[PDB]
Amino acid sequence: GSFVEMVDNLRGKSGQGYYVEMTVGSPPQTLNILVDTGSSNFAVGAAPHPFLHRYYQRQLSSTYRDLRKGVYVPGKWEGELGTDLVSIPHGPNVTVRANIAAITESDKFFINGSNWEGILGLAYAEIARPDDSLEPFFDSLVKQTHVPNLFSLQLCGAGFPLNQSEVLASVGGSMIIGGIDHSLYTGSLWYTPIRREWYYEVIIVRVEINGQDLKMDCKEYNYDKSIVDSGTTNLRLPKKVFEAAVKSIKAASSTEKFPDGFWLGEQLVCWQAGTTPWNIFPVISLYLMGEVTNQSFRITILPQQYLRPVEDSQDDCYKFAISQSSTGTVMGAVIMEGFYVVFDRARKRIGFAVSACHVHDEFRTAAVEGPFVTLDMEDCGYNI
Ligand SMILES: COc1nc(N2C[C@H]3C(=O)N(C)C(=N)N[C@@]3(c3ccc(C#N)s3)C2)nc(C)c1F
Repeated sequence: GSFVEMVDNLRGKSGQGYYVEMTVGSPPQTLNILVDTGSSNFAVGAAPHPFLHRYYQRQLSSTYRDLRKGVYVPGKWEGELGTDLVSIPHGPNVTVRANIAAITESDKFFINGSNWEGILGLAYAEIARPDDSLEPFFDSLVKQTHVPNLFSLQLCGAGFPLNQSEVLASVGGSMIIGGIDHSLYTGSLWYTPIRREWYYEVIIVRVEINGQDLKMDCKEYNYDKSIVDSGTTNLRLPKKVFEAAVKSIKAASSTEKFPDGFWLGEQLVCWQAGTTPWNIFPVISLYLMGEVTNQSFRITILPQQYLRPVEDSQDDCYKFAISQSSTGTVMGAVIMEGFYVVFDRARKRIGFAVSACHVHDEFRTAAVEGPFVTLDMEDCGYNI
């Protein structure tokens, strides 16, 4: 329905991630926490670090409980396991006793200027560290309260660079805990099954670039998995898929030549203020397995999603936010910024709808459309 207390509770951007305010301990200690559907631990800075202006002080919490167990995660971090009372101020009006990994040592984990001091891993126990016995936050929340087993994310890319002050004052999106807010999307929600409960794994059955079929065996698109990950910036594709997609994107945009560094996601490209030639770049459609047998639907993104705005001048500059992976497809903030994404854990499915905050132009919009008749979709899934 309508969850006004949780609408607009995120801040951040695709490159540095999107975070929500949380409190830990008694009296409550406020921290900014990255929303991560790609991991399953709740881990917070718990010791001074040059890039942290605050951290969890266990000695100041009367409700802190020491689990007397370490956790080593190779970026990399090490911590100490414990439990405490946790709340989300712009969230459900509940307080949960949850596991917390108190980060004592780290390497390239905390980013200078991100404004977040910890991570909220929202995926399943299978990938929790040190093992699946460490109950993830969302599992605790559902078990201890009447909050429905579902959350939804609207990640909002600004479409232009935000400076330090603007990124702190800007609304970066919404995390709706326990429901679906109809103001965050347009049109219909289309659902794809969660293939397996570890990462939020899905199956891609067809890929198009400006309506042209990439025409690869669909198992290639999910080699070795395809996941939805708010913690990843880019749309990441398996090596062979990335090579075929970049060749097609280059061919579609061939009226302008870009250096190799641009296509590698390393180098920015700039245009005179307001002259970005969006129309030369193609739309990209990913077809996902539907809930009905032999049915699929598609999600279509624009270059306003896969060209990430970066500051250089008064030029409008971007980095190509599609990159290669050796660990399967990752539908990162590139994809998620185009859509309102419903993580329906209760019904083992992920919903997509056009986001009310996606960046577009007067000629094209992102889309979620269906149904399409698609055969042997189970063959698109990779095994071993
Ligand atoms: C919170 O505890 C854990 N965190 C992570 N990750 C892996 C990273 C990563 O490479 N990606 C892609 C991701 N989705 N999440 C991590 C991030 C680190 C900085 C981000 C930003 N910005 S996101 C955090 N993995 C495990 C196994 C954990 F136990």
